Amino acid sequence: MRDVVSFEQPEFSVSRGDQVARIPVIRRVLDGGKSQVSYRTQDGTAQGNRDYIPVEGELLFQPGEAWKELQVKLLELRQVRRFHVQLSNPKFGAHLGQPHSTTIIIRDP
Repeated sequence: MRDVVSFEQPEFSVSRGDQVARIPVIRRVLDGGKSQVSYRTQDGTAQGNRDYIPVEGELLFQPGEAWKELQVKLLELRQVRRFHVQLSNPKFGAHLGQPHSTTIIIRDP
């Protein structure tokens, strides 16, 4: 498979006070053209509009682009809560690699 798009890791840890989670998405084995995938957040024990600001959209990789950083806003309130981000719907010849979903762990300062 070419143009393989994945999260870099199955888990990321962030502090609740950071204001944003910075989530890396990579594209590997470039064939030379554009790629697109969809992404979306999904609640776990962390909930949209309480713990973080939910977001969904498309990641359009132009030719040569090997990575993106998603920025999901975090909200302030030994607490630990989790939300998820999923990739779906590859287009323009793209494929999903592993891991295609990830978990963002929000911890206290």
